Amino acid sequence: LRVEYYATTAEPSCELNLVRSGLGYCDLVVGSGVPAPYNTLINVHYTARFSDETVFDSSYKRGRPLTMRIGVGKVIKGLDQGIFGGDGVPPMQVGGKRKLRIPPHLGYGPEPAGCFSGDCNVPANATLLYDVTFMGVYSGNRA
Amino acid sequence: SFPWLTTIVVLPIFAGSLIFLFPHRGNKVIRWYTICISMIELLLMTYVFFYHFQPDDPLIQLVEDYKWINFFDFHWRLGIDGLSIGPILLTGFITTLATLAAWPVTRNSQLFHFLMLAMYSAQIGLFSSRDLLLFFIMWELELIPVYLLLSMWGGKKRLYSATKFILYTAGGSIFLLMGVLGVGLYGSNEPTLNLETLVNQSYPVALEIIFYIGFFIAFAVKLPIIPLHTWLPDTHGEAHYSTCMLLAGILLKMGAYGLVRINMELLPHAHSIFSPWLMIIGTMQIIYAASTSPGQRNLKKRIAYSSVSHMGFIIIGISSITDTGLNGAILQIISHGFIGAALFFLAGTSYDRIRLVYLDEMGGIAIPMPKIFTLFSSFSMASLALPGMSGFIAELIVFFGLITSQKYLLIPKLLITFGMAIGMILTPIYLLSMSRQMFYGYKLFNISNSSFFDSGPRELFVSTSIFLPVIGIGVYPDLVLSLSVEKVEAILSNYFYR
Amino acid sequence: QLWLDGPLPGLRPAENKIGNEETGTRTFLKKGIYMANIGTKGSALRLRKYAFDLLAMEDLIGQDTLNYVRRYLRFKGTFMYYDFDKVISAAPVADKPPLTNLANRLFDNFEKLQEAVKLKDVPLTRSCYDDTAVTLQEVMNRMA
Amino acid sequence: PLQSKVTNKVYFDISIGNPVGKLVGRVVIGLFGDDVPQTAENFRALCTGEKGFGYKGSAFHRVIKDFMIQGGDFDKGNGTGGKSIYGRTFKDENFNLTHTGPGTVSMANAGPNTNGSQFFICTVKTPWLDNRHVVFGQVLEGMDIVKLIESSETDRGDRPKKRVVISECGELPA
Amino acid sequence: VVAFLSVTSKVAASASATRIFDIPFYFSSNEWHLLLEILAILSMILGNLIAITQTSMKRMLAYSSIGQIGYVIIGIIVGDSNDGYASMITYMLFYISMNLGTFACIVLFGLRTGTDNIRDYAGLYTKDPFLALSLALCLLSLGGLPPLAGFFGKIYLFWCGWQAGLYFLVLIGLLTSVLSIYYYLKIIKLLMTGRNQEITPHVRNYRRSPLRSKNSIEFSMIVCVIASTIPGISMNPIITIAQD
Ligand SMILES: CC1=C(/C=C/C(C)=C/C=C/C(C)=C/C=C\C=C(C)\C=C\C=C(C)\C=C\C2=C(C)CCCC2(C)C)C(C)(C)CCC1
Repeated sequence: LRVEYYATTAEPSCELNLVRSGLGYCDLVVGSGVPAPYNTLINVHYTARFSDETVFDSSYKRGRPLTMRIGVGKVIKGLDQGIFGGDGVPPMQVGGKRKLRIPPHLGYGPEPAGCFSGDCNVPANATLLYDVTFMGVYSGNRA
Repeated sequence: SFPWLTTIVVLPIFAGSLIFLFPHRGNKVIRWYTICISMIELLLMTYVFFYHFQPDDPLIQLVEDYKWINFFDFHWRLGIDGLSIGPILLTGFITTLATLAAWPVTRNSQLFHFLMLAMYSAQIGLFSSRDLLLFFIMWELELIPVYLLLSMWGGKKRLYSATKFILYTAGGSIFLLMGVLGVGLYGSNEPTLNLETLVNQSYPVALEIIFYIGFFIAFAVKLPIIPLHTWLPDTHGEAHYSTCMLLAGILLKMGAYGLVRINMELLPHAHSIFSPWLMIIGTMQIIYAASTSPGQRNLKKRIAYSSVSHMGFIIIGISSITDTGLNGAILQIISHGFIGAALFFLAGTSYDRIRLVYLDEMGGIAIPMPKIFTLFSSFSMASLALPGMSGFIAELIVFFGLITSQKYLLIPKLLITFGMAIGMILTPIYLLSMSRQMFYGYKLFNISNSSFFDSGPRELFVSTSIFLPVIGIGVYPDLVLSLSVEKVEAILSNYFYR
Repeated sequence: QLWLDGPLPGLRPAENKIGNEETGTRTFLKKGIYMANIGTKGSALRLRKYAFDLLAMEDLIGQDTLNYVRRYLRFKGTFMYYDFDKVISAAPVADKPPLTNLANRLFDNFEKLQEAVKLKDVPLTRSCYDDTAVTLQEVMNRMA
Repeated sequence: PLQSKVTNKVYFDISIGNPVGKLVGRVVIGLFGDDVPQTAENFRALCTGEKGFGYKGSAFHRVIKDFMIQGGDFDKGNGTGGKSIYGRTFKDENFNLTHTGPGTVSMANAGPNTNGSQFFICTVKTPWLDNRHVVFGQVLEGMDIVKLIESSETDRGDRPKKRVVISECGELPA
Repeated sequence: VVAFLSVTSKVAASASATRIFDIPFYFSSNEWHLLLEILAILSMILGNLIAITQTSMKRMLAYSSIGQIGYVIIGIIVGDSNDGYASMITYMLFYISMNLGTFACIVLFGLRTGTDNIRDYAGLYTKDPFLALSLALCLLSLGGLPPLAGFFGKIYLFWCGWQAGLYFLVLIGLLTSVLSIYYYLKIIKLLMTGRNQEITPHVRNYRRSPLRSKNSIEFSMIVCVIASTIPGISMNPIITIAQD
């Protein structure tokens, strides 16, 4: 409901490789770098859309890639399985671009998230779509 | 190959930094070392002008480019042309003669002569700077020396004058810095501050107008333009006469030099927009200062307002878009640098004997002091635009540049030509009155004032050595104009259809 | 109207074909020179007077004063160029071809003199100025 | 070739620099008003500025090299602003037009029926954006300026380091 | 201790502010940008205006510090793109030498004299020309006077501000720098009074003594820095734009 309007061009489509956990993924670009290391901070770029292809979040909106500690459950389960891998999902490599279809049980579940002041950011039982792009492993110094 | 301009800029301040190694007392060794440095520097500029400056070349000469800061693309860049060599020679001449005339100074002579050499270096660095930020740095490098000279060797109201001067100059120079930032960051790829590549830059009309205003506020604070002139009367009236040489002969011309080099050359479209409004301002400045001068009882304040009046002809020659007008502006720059410095010097030397300020109590000075009377009368005649002097030919060439101008049509060309004419009716009205209130009449003076009271050999030499170029230029003006007839034409070459 | 708004007008092209064939204008012309408007009679008088002024330029020719020769040549050349244009434009139709030919020869002599001055060659300057001198004498004889 | 005839013509004046950009050229865009009337009318009205708000002073806030330049955000300049002349958003007209190659000017939207004031010019063939973005124009002159905008250095996001600002936008009659 | 808290507290707090506004608070830049702009404009305006009405040297240096901190805040405000954090340092490095020299001179003057009022600084040039020269150089560097470190530091701070389009911040900084000359010149005006009647007995009985003392070495490592770093402002930034 509380969707911030962000105008972004779409990404190329795919055939989704569904797995046992219900996640769907494709390799738009296979990265040539190191795979996503366990218990490490990584910077990725993502464009999170709802169903019906309406974008509600984007790291391009904030101007810099998001840094998260991957592999230790600091994000939703769908994002962790898409990025770090496991359960039939190969880990993403540096420079890789991957589409993700997170089902509601792998996302925020039947409970809305970000609820305050008469509205919520994410509705209940919402399938999310993520165009994630592994920018790299976090380093203290940029070039 | 040899860095001539870098050596010329560096030598006075570097030599004055070593003036504190002297353990001697008094002022003899300090003043003789300072005059040695000044004369060596003067001979160096004479060699440069004689052997490496070509007046027929409209391009930049003796250029030197050393990259100092990479982030601003900022270079120690030096170069001379027909516009700059005249002010450079005038700076050297007037600064050497001001060092010579500052010889009775026995209180803090070391710091005084160090500040004089620093002023030498800063003025020369400004007049030979081809980088915008270097121009701004050399512009700023005189706030402290003039402040110290005023506050430590000035008159009765020296401290208020120094505070007003430094605050006014900082207030103008922050607008100067904003203009520098705006012009130097307009580059689409990388910032640039070299004047050679900035002379071909194209701006939109509004942005060019804004940059012109930013530079013009500073150049109207420094070069006295109504109503940004209020620092000048109390600054020049309550300053040392040796410092008054540099203030009224060199530092005033820096605003005009910046107007030609930046406002007239780098931004021609905005200058063409602003010049007709500058003409009226210059004419009203002439009338306003020539009317303020009779209202001043103080002698030095009257001379300062006379300097403000004489700056109006420079403003007119700037705003009249002709080669003749710019040549007249340069000639008036040189003439005023030769006239105002000598007038202030004579006023200070006369006050050192009479010890009176207001003109209504200084009668009969011609009886004990006839030579200073003669020099004062001659330099007043030079101020009076009398023929045989540089002032008359400068004003005449400015008049010709207005009459021959193609931008204005008939009626304004009349109402301005009449305008300055009223000025040369008002210019006698106070000046001779000044003399009539300063030398004419009879007063009974002391017997001790009969001998060892007039100007000595040093003051006579200073006044004669500044008076001789006035006659030499009033007889043959092309002793100066031939140095800058070519370059001025190049400056005008951007004001016509292309 | 009080003052011009745009850039100042440049060299107005002559309407009597007295310019160079390839360029349409002469090299010695200078922009920004004030020419007083008198008329055909005043232009003829100024033409003769300034031809005499340029024939007064023997003394200025020297190894050290070629720049002043060039400056005086450009000044007077612009003046006589536009005066010649004015007097040809108001001449009778029978007298226009000889006046145009004389002006063309005089301005070619002006270009040759300026070219000789530019290379700082003194005998070449003297010879070109002698040709210019006979042309200027012809000009005053025609326009007396 | 052009997919449809040009009804209305619009043009941009592109300035690149910091803090005040220097003009680099003119970009001329022909609008396909016959097939997409509302979108072309919106783009023309934003170019002219008849409604009060327009593209004058706006910036190209998202540049991806060899893919696309994107701008039209006069409100906030980061991609979260921009209003159409009808309302904040208006419905996607139809998708008969195709991203046929370089110079294609199409609408950037958050999703279906969420077109606003933000547009993007493609520099290569983008066959994956069809049936999802409303193509409404073709760049006729100034494609070198578009490629110059594309070659701008970008930050960690996609904003150009030097602000590519539309100095003056309008119509060129023909 | 107050010199330490003048130089050490601002460095650590500047580092914490840079690492707490950029790393965990980049998503809400439009809010803390406004907060820092208000915090800086008010700082320069109300730190340079009150400093010109001060009769105590340490309090005047306090208002001086709360004025100069607003110049450094512009480096956070512009961000890392248009240099920015590279202009925080290369000015804080300047500011350290400026303040430590202008506090070392105060330390020596108070120890040999026993006072803090500005009116007792009259005639120090006649007694100790070296101390007066050093204090004047430190104060003129504090005012951004041309051949000294503060001037180049301020133009470096303002170049990035103009490059980022912050005309209001740079204009307020320049106006407050103009206001910031009357003080740092008032002390010098006192220092160059030759009037024996206006000279306080605090400096009349002043013994410089024929020994060097440690503070002289410590501020000779400083006064020669605030003046001779003015050519070396190309070596410093290439160590400060290298960080990111
Ligand atoms: C610009 C310049 C300059 C130059 C100048 C010149 C070039 C000069 C010349 C001059 C000349 C070439 C001259 C001639 C001649 C002269 C004469 C011949 C004179 C005479 C006089 C007499 C005899 C006397 C006088 C007097 C006096 C002294 C004072 C008082 C009064 C009387 C008047 C009496 C210089 C270098 C300075 C530097 C700066 C710049």
